Amino acid sequence: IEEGKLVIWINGDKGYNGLAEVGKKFEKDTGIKVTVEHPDKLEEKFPQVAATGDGPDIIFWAHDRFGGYAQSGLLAEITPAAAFQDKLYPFTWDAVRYNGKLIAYPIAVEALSLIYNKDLLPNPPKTWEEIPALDKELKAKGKSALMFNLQEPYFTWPLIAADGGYAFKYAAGKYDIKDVGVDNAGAKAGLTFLVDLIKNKHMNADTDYSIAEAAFNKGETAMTINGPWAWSNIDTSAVNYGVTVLPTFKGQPSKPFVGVLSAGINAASPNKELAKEFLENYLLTDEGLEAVNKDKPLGAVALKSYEEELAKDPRIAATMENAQKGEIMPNIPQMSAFWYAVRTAVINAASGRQTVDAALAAAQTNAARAAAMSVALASEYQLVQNAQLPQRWSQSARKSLAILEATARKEATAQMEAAGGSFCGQFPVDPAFKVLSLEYSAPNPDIARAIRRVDSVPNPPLPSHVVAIQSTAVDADLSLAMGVSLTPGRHTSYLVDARALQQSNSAAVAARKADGDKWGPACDEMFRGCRCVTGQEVVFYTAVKEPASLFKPSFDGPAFRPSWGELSGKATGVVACVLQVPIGKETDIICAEYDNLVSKGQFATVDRFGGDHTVNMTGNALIQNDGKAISKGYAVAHRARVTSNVYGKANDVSLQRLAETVWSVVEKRLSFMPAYRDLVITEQGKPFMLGATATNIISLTENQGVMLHLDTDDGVWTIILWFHRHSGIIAGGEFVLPSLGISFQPLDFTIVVFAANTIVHGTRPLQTTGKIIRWGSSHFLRFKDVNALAQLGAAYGVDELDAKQRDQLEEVDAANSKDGVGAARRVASCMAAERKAAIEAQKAACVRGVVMNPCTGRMPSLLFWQVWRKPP
DNA sequence: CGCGCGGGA
DNA sequence: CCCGCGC
Ligand SMILES: [Fe+2]
Repeated sequence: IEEGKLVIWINGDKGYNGLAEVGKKFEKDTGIKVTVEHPDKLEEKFPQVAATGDGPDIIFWAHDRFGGYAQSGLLAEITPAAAFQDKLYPFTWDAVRYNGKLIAYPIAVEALSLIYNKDLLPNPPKTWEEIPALDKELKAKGKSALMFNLQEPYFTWPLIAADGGYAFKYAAGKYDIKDVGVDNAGAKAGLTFLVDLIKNKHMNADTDYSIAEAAFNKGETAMTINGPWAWSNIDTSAVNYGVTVLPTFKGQPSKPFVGVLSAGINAASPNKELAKEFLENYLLTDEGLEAVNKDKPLGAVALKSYEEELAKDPRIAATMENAQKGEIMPNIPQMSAFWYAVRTAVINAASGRQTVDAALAAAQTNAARAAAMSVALASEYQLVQNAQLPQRWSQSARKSLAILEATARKEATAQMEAAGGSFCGQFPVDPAFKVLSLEYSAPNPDIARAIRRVDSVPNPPLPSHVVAIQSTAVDADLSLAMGVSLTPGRHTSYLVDARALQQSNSAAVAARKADGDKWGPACDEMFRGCRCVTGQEVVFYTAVKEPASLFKPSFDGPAFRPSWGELSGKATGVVACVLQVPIGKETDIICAEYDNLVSKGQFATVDRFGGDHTVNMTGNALIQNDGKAISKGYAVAHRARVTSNVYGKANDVSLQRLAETVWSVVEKRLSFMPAYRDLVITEQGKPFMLGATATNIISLTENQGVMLHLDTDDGVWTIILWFHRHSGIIAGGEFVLPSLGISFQPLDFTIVVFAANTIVHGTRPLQTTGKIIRWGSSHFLRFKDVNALAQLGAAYGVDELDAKQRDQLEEVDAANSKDGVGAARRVASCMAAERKAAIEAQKAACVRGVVMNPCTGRMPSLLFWQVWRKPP
């Protein structure tokens, strides 16, 4: 975020061009440019980007999300003067309070109202109880009294709450998540009246949003229930309509939920006081809200002076009236427990699957249980973020290891002189040069061997934020504290400043976007500054300074005393390691499994990043797109377990060996890897990993470049390997880590292990001469699949998934033989809906395959941070 | 292999 | 919209 500027995020369905005019008027008076953007998935994108000290200066969203944001410290406490607070309705300030602190400015107010057809019904009923009689007369005329969305509890809640239902009890400025108000007498009476309407055929259990909107907008029903977002569509229709206060129930007002569109200030913003004056003196004025409202209407508004103007529209007045009779939507993440439980209960009470009593009793206990587990998971997550490696570090152990490392450096130097140079396999290694292209030979049917540097340039120097560690003492410090044990005397360790690492990450993404999501001239310019480490074994540690960010070390953790004073007040984590695997039995096994899975047709071909490149995938996916998928694997894997006439599990044995052999090679150098696996894979997720690894998906590419990118929904560390087939020369195709300032050509069997959702990376396009093929493959954790599979396991039994898969393949085929392609798709669609409903139930019970950040919905940015402190 | 159909969202 | 699937 740039100081001296203001960037605003607001959803695309709002008047952003009108807001831009307020910023343009702001830029005139003070010289501060205001940029309004409307990113997609704004509710998801803001907590992900704000948690890293980045993102907008101001966020516009429904107030209910902002308590979640405040729990994570993403929002600044706003400080309106008492005079300014008087300009806005009191209840709107209540909607933007967390922990007794104001955390946002209210802007607009929305709630459900009663919408009625003036020709069908000149005087709409003041009470719910009149509606059955009124419906009887309208039925005689070929109409109905009322249709509205019964599928979503947002729409049915006003009736359920009228006589006493509530979500979470509010007291002393806090929501008590132990106190859910779904099971009291008022809620029961509300839901009962609703189902009595259905039972007496006044309403249909099937009516959803689309059916009710189409019915009201065509003149078929006299009333609906909807919010101000629905008025535009009625305004194109022929219906003469009004908007009024919801009916009462037992003489009590219906209590719709109230959503307050609010502007909050990013905690990481350097422009807090500028954002405050823009919001107070420019937006929250009559002129300000007008400019927005003219673009797209705000509805009702929190600013009293402008709301008195808007309320001349009876639809606005009704909106604010129902809002003031309503229930401010609770601003805590545990509302998700509430929504799922009440949605289920209303659907079951309406269909007859449960009585009202049974439906609400289960919703009460299930929402409270789910809300509780949500808290337990959120506190458990802080423990995994702050967890420490088994302690092997000590001053005594540091020194012993330094001496061993120092001995090995002399051995390596001796056999370097004896041999005439440095080699990785048969490839001559010279750090003075950058390997722009290189030759491979294939003398026998084993893997092709890197033999000769062809094109080169002088090797660029390390960027300023990356420094090679010279000291065996420092090397031993980091090796013991970080769980890294590279080839003694034949590796280089680097320290990378965390702040500069983050900036360089941003510069790299900027370049890729400026190039048109491709390796173009901006990416090439970065590449020309990358230092080649081809043939080397290296590890990069990032050092985070103690806040006197992308990375979240716990500076309350145990501290070691570094040999190097410059580590003091810093925490280190492992962001990347490059290994060179000597060819032998393990590379034989790995290469053979890739060949077996290719020959047997077990790779699913897919395209990534649009059409950036082609990737083949295998492993324990769950492609929910495939309606009949109900077990681990791509569709080819599901089929092979049934159609094989030899051994149904053969490919699962092949995949486990493939994952475990790669894992084993890596674990020998990187002892933190099994600790990471043990820390983040749940008991419920373990059966859906490939063997005893943190890998569930394996990719495979063939002579493919990949644009620079961050992965997002993968694990904390990713493994990538390469191996070659046939002879030839490869130009380009480097793996590039531009935020670390390095790149390399893969040789006989190079592996990189790195933090793929945190370190930008990609692969340059290549040109080949001869038959040479460079095979690349990622082993990674794609946590969506393991979560959905862990959820399916809890619903049906882990071992029952193969039987379900078998049956579902069998009856999709039967439909295709009997009634053709269209019937088969109908059966698969029914299977998907059954599957979906099973997954949601288990997801609602907090069944999980991996531990995840509740705020970001992603895995931690790093693990196993070690704090260093050198007191004098 | 291309393009439709599809789920989740 | 997208490191699927099938005619
Ligand atoms: Fe990647």
